[PDB]
Amino acid sequence: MKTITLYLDPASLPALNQLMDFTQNNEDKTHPRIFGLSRFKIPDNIITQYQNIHFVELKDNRPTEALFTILDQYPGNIELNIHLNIAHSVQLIRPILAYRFKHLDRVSIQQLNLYDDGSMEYVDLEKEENKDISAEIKQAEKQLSHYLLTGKIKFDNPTIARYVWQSAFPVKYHFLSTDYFEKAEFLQPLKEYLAENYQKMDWTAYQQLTPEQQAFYLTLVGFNDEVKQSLEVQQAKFIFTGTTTWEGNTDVREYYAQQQLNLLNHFTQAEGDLFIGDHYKIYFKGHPRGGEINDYILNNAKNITNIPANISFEVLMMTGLLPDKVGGVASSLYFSLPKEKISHIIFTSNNPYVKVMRRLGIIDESQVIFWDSLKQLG
Ligand SMILES: CC(=O)N[C@@H]1[C@@H](O)[C@@H](F)[C@@](OP(=O)(O)OC[C@H]2O[C@@H](n3ccc(N)nc3=O)[C@H](O)[C@@H]2O)(C(=O)O)O[C@H]1[C@H](O)[C@H](O)CO
Repeated sequence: MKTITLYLDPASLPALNQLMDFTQNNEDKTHPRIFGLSRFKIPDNIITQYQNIHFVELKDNRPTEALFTILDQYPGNIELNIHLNIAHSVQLIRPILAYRFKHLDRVSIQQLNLYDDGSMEYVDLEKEENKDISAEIKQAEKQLSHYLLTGKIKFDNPTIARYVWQSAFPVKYHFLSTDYFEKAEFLQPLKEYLAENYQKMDWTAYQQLTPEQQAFYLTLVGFNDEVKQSLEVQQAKFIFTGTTTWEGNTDVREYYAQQQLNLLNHFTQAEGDLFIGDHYKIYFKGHPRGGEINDYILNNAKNITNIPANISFEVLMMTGLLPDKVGGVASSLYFSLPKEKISHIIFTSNNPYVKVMRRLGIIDESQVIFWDSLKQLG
């Protein structure tokens, strides 16, 4: 009798897509919505415009028990419209399925919309190169049935399991690279299975919105006039892109900071192996979770312009503000960049990430550079 919409993501790229869906549907002010986005905070003056709007924390890649308190407020027949991170889909839906068990008479799942975490899904798929993919799919379907019927998780192939939701629900997949599913010949049985249930992430969606909706969207993603003006400068531009480590430990985080600064110097100094030229204006776009690694760059480099780390690179493409050249450590941002704009991509210290980028033609056949092979300058 009533639809409720849920938006869930611990990372960056699925949340960016989901905030576009919310913008497209923003005229309806009373439609029930539940936001679980770890990296995005919806501004207060947008929140006040809406009724039946809710928020939930994620812990260990799943909504917390606070979800159940929200759902208890809707005592009629309810249908759930769910948006999810692909790599983390099994854990993110876990508490939703548990609630459904308790209220079988009134709670149903209407549909799923799923979006890539990023490079993770592709590096993971590359590791499956030698397997019988057709057989893997049939087994994953069986094991998904057990999850839906019992509530217990056990998959022989956690990677392939991410792609079999259509056997239970109406679904739509949104991929960072549809080309990968064409070019990886071993994956043909998966492409065939998915049929009409997938599309590429649509980076032209912003252009189709009204002026009012475009402003609404830029507010959601943290884009502001000051950043816009810094990129409208009349000079050739280079953006240095940063990385992070999910290692908590001090020793590794400090090493990443040191090697990343040395890498910057190889682009910007005359004696550097990757010298771009004296005529470029230099920018820094740190990783959203770089933390102290980002601070090390700003503290120890000179003549560099910061772009706030929380702003997703892809927003620059949407707004038509891409620079001449882009360089740094391998990132998901490089998957949707025009090839003319790539300077050098460096890998961290046969490598599956290297293989993925080679298949897609993002890098060529020449020997790749790992950052521990670079001379310590100065
Ligand atoms: C293989 C693997 O594990 N890939 C994951 C990936 O699926 C995803 F979890 C993420 O993707 P990652 O490639 O870092 O980049 C994801 C998105 O973050 C924004 N971005 C990133 C870097 C930057 N300098 N400016 C930006 O704006 C862009 O919107 C981009 O599309 C992530 O944390 O979201 O982190 C990586 C790695 O764990 C990480 O790179 C550390 O090695």
